Amino acid sequence: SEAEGRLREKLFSGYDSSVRPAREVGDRVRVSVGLILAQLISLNEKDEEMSTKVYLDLEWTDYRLSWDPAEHDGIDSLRITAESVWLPDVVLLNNNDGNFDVALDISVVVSSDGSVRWQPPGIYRSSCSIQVTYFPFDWQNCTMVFSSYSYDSSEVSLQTGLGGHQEIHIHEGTFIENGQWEIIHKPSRLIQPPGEGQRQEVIFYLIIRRKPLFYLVNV
Amino acid sequence: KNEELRLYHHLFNNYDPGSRPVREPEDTVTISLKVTLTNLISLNEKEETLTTSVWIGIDWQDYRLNYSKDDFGGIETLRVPSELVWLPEIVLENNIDGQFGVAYDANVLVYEGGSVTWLPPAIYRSVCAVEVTYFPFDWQNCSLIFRSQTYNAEEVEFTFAVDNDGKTINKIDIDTEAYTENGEWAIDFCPGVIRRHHGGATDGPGETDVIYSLIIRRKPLFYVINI
Amino acid sequence: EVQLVESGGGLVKPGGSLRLSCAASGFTFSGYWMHWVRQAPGKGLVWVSHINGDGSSTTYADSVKGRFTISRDNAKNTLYLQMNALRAEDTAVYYCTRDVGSYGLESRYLTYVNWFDPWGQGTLVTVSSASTKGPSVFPLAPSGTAALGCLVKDYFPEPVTVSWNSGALTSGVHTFPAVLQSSGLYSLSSVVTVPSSSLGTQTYICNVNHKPSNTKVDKKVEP
Amino acid sequence: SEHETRLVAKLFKDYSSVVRPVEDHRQVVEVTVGLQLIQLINVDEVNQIVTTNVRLKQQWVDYNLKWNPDDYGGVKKIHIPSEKIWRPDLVLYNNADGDFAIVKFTKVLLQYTGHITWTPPAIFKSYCEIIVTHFPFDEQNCSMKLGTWTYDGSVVAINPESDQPDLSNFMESGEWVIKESRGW
Amino acid sequence: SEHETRLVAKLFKDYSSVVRPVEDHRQVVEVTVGLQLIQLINVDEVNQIVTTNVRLKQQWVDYNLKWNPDDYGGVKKIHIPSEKIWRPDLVLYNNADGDFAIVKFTKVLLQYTGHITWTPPAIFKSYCEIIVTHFPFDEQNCSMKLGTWTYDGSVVAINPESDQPDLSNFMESGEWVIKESRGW
Amino acid sequence: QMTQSPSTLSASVGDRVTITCRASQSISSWLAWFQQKPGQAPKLLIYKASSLESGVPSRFSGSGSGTEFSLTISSLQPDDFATYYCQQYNTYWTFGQGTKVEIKRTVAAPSVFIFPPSDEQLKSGTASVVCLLNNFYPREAKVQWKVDNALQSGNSQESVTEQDSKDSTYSLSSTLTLSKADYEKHKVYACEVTHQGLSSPVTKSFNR
Amino acid sequence: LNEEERLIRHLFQEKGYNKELRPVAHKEESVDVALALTLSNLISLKEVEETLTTNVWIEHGWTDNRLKWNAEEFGNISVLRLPPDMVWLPEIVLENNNDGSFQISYSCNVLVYHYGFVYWLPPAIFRSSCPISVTYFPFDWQNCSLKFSSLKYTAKEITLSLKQDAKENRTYPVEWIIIDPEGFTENGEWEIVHRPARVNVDPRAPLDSPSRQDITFYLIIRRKPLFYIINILVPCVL
Ligand SMILES: *[C@@H]1O[C@H](CO)[C@@H](O[C@@H]2O[C@H](CO)[C@@H](O[C@@H]3O[C@H](CO[C@H]4O[C@H](CO)[C@@H](O)[C@H](O)[C@@H]4O)[C@@H](O)[C@H](O[C@H]4O[C@H](CO)[C@@H](O)[C@H](O)[C@@H]4O)[C@@H]3O)[C@H](O)[C@H]2NC(C)=O)[C@H](O)[C@H]1NC(C)=O
Ligand SMILES: CC(C)CCC[C@@H](C)[C@H]1CC[C@H]2[C@@H]3CC=C4C[C@@H](O)CC[C@]4(C)[C@H]3CC[C@]12C
Ligand SMILES: *[C@@H]1O[C@H](CO)[C@@H](O)[C@H](O)[C@H]1NC(C)=O
Ligand SMILES: *[C@@H]1O[C@H](CO)[C@@H](O)[C@H](O)[C@H]1NC(C)=O
Repeated sequence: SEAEGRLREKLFSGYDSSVRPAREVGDRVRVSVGLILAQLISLNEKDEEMSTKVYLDLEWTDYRLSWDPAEHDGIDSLRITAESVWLPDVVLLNNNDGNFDVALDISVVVSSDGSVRWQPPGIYRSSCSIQVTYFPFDWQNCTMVFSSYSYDSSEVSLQTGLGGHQEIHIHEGTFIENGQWEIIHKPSRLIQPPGEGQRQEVIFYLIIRRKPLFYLVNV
Repeated sequence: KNEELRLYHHLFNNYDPGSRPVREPEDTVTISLKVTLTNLISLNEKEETLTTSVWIGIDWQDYRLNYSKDDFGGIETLRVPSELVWLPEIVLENNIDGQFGVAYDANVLVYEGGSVTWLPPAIYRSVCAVEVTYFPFDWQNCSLIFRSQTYNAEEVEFTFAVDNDGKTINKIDIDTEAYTENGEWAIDFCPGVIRRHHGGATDGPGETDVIYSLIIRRKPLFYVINI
Repeated sequence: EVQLVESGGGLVKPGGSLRLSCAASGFTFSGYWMHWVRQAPGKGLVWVSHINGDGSSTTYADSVKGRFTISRDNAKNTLYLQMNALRAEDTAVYYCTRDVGSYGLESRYLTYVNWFDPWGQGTLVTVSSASTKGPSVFPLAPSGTAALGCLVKDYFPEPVTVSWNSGALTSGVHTFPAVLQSSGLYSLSSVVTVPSSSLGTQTYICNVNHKPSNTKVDKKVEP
Repeated sequence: SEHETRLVAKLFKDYSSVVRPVEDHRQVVEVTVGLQLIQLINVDEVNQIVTTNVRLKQQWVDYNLKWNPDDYGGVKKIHIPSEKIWRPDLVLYNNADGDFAIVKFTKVLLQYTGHITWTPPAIFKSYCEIIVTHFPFDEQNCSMKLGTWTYDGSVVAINPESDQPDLSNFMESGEWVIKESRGW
Repeated sequence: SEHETRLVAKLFKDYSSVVRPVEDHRQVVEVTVGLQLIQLINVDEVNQIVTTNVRLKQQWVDYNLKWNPDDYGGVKKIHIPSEKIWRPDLVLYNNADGDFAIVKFTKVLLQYTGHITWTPPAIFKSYCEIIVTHFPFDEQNCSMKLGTWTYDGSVVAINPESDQPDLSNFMESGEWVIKESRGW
Repeated sequence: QMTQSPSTLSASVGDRVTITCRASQSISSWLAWFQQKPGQAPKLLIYKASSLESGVPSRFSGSGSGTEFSLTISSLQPDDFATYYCQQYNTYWTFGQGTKVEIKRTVAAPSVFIFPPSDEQLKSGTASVVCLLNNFYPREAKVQWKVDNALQSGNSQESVTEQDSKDSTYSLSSTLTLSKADYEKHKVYACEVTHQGLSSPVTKSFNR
Repeated sequence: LNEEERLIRHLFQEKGYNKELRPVAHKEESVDVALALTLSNLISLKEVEETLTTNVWIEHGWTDNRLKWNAEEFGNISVLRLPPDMVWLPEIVLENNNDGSFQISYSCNVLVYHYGFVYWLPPAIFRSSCPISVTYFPFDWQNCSLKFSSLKYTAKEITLSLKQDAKENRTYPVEWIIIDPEGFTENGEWEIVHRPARVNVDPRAPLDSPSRQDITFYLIIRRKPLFYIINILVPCVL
């Protein structure tokens, strides 16, 4: 992979992964956010927290990571360790255990046009206020609020991932169905700031109905 | 120009934190030790573990880190990260959870004259064998054993810190105003002793440690009322 | 295959300046320290300068400490040496070489060694205040086995090629290395030893060629 | 990014995070501290611990982290890693069994004037005297004592941002109602 | 202490921790292994896991880490970070669910003769077939199998320090009595 | 500082050669041995004082540490006749003065010839006088100019030819440069050769 | 150990080894990674949490042509032990973990042979998702799986395959979890009935997706119901 080595050397000469990509001052980096639900691990009512296993789906453009494939042996894309490139500091704001970040940084896929697609795994414990009134014949509305921790809307703009399906993606064959919870709805919404320090959010909602057979038999 | 930066360059441009601060190898580094307990979190009887919050006060001399305030604009103290200076590597030997070191690597304070002070806080989970015979009307004798993880008694030795009147603080210090007694355990006594052993010719190099003995009394009101 | 090719030499007047270049191929140029090493004519190797892989750290010999500047361009895979305040003692063949032992030193498992493994063919730098002049060809005639030849004196710069009848003869050439005179110019003598029985029969001529002066002398030696 | 790349390279070329960020050592680093309570996670009465989710907004000025925006394409504010710079070592003095100091090192917002705002998150587990006399009709009063562990008031001064903690982003609790809150 | 600084700078200038520490590669590294049992923390009969606190004393000569004390002010021994040198990769082969190898990289005591003593602590969670036939009057026989994970006997040789484990610093157990102990 | 020895070494195919190098301070193992044939670039033979390069023949070997090091050739070959350099690194890189390996042969007596300045050169106001030693071995001592039996010094220049490819002998030229006035003021000019192959010092002279 | 110091310097410094790059002559080529799994012990199966805890040794085998040498040029050295962070690794992870521990526990040394073969046997404690069928409890059997894939690399970069063993000079695949008959201690509540190994390729997914290929090691485990029988069923039924 000598050609790949030269291409990486070219791309990362003078590159600072701590600096947000903005060719001009005032340019906003558009970050498309989506979510894949690998497993709804649990919903602990005592701790009032939803445990999930997910894959994020973050898409953004970094102009510094563009190249001509004809000049580099027709290499149209690269897989690069995520710590080497600039990442948007997109975190789960409503985590319950203090863990904001992803479970494994893995690798970004960078296209020759500067497009960067990052799909890190994440085990997340999010806060969910339990509506106890109809337990165990209840349904819950548990949200995952994703947003940049530091950058404001004037620096990083968020949008729901699509390409338009505004929903959590669940792969039909490989989804680990929960034994106690049925997913009724699973939308995703972009929340604008009220009316800088202002920050958008992408909220993935899970409306989930409990399946009460255990309590019918045992209580 | 800041004089703190000049002092830092003066002290640390040519400095080895891996070497003890001794002019000769056979010289010993004296460490003044104090241990302040802030909260006794719990004594888990099933696992026989004592969880406490403390902070250790460690004072010593480092001739390489000597300076006078007159040559540096009147600076009497310099805060630097603990990783940059030599440390005696004090650990709690009788821990149960595998955690030997301190909870937070606070800055060391370097005073003029070569005096180094380090005041790290720590959460310690220590072994306390529970004498069950009179449970719940029982009292326990939980040890806190501190020693250098690296150096023998000839290389590093311990002394107790002294108060403002010069009296030796051979005990666990507790701030009376800030102290909230544990809901179940009252601390009746807490003497400290510096022990030296393996000083014989056959044993070889001498070893030392500091043992504090928390004599703690259970308040059995819950067991009285409920059981 | 690892290859280093040097260029940018030639004749420069003292007090002037020059820029030597070394193009590298067959390896990651940025991952190795690079060195310039000079060899004066008829002398040993002398280390000139050293540069890190990125170029933050540079080192020079004491004789070139303030006058030389080593640099690099990893994009072009080209090492460079700017030379200023040149003197006659800087006349030498300059070599660019790769320090193999400096690769991967950021890892804690590899320590430095001095391993100047690949060397370029080198490039010649001549610091001299003289100017191009052509040779003078004089006879060297007899006063055992008889010796004769042609003396080629007062020429500059090298090289000078000596031929006899377009190479019809195979053995009997002797030509000595040129010697730097105190004036600044070069002299040598090309000779042939044979028994003396061949005096009277054959006509013989010595051809000297000095390309820089565009000099082609065909000197006939006779009694 | 090229302008910001050059700026970030210039700022940290000869920067020191060991010494206090003052022009002269006799000056005091003025730190504004403001606690935001996001969530009241738990009140452990047996062990006398209160677990809370907090944001610890810390504002100060770094003398050496200044630039002219005109020299860098008009960049007026940037985000940089917090580990690179000097920070105040705020510690929760009455920490029970959690972290004494900030461990989540989020980015600092740096202005061209040298003003730093750093808003790290934390899980505060604080030892709080629990009075159980009126349980479950009991009122509790748990404190969170914060201070610079190694810097005294003569070198580093801390001031509250406001008289009260910021409860604007506080999640409703299903077990407790905060009657009153105040910082002193 | 300048002599020790100079010595430590000298020793690790042409040192490699990957390379085994003897003069010829056809030679075998001789490692002496001893186990000190500080505490029997717990026996889990359900998952069949014995958790113990141990000190894993390892002794071996490093060929390249030698010096003359007279050349260095009489320094006859020093303390070195264990991460900086080659080590044997002892692994608990019958680890149940704990750490496989040493994770607490304490310092090594290095003599001028090249002899290294390294005594890291560890919490060994080992898998032990529990015979519950005579429970609670049951006798158990629980083992700790230790070996170099990636080095075979032709490159690294391990030998026991003693016929029996070191029980001199063993804490009394409130649940078990160690009748017999032995290393093979 | 570096000191190599011997500066010169004569041997033949199959003989063992040992070139020694000495450092004024302990350089541990930071030493490399290079080979350089005439007209070519240096080639590294050994690095770290004992590590052979990948493509080097196994006859070459390296030993030594601290200050004393050495390069050993077990069996000489025709391609091993070269100039062998040593290099060290403590905080900068220093090469040692090289040592040359030559083919050893029988002693051959020199052939001495003196040529007087051409009449064309004398027309220009200068004079070049040459004394030529041909086909001699080994490379011992030099020639001494005599001007009416008066020793000269500091005005003659010397030229040497590399070992021949067939007979393996050396050739030497001593060139004396004078002004025409100095040339004409004196009559007898001679070169005297002192070399181990000659029974007595051989003085060859001419009168103007 | 002069000779392998020479060899390590030759491989990593002379040839400029770069562990970020895959061992391929061209980018379009794929690296064959052969995987086997040895079950040291089945720690537990928690029914309430639906979690299988296992201790597994993962044998990785691949080829790195940059790490070839001629043995008789280097003192007849036939094998090297190297830290795993010097060489390129085919980062395999447990995809179906349920605790966030995707990676192996102990990163042991790689074994590199002179003919270019890299062997690596990291051990790991894994906690994986195992949905529980309670229908026949306590006479139930469970079907747990350990799914191994690469998130850093796809089928376009690495090709996952099963380890190949030999017998009578005949090569066959290892399509099962390896268990030492003597060294293996059976779990106190679970008996392994079947233990297959499979390479699963999804034809629908694109070749540049991490979800295209994986190797799954399955454990069909039957509960030993003696404890539940004696302590629950006979008292309850009587
Ligand atoms: C809370 O727990 C602590 C720590 O366990 C207790 O403090 C220890 O108490 C023991 C006694 O139970 C002390 O051990 C005793 O030390 C005496 C002094 O030892 C020195 O002098 C002797 C020579 O006389 C030397 O050999 C020795 O090395 C020391 O230099 C010994 O004289 C005692 O020996 C007698 O008792 C033992 C045990 O019964 C017998 O085996 C002997 O034959 C002899 O009869 C004994 O060794 C120990 O030093 C204390 N350590 C401290 C204070 O750090 C607290 O007492 C306990 N508190 C309670 C229960 O309230
Ligand atoms: C009235 C008596 C029989 C007691 C009640 C027995 C009840 C609880 C029954 C229900 C299922 C039964 C078990 C089912 C299968 C087997 C077959 C063989 O493996 C031995 C007995 C064993 C394990 C049975 C033991 C008795 C059993 C546990
Ligand atoms: C430290 O240096 C000061 C100033 O140079 C000097 O006065 C003093 O003697 C030194 N230390 C001690 C302990 O005396
Ligand atoms: C290695 O083995 C071969 C075969 O016996 C032998 O020729 C060689 O000398 C041995 N030693 C080496 C290559 O160092």
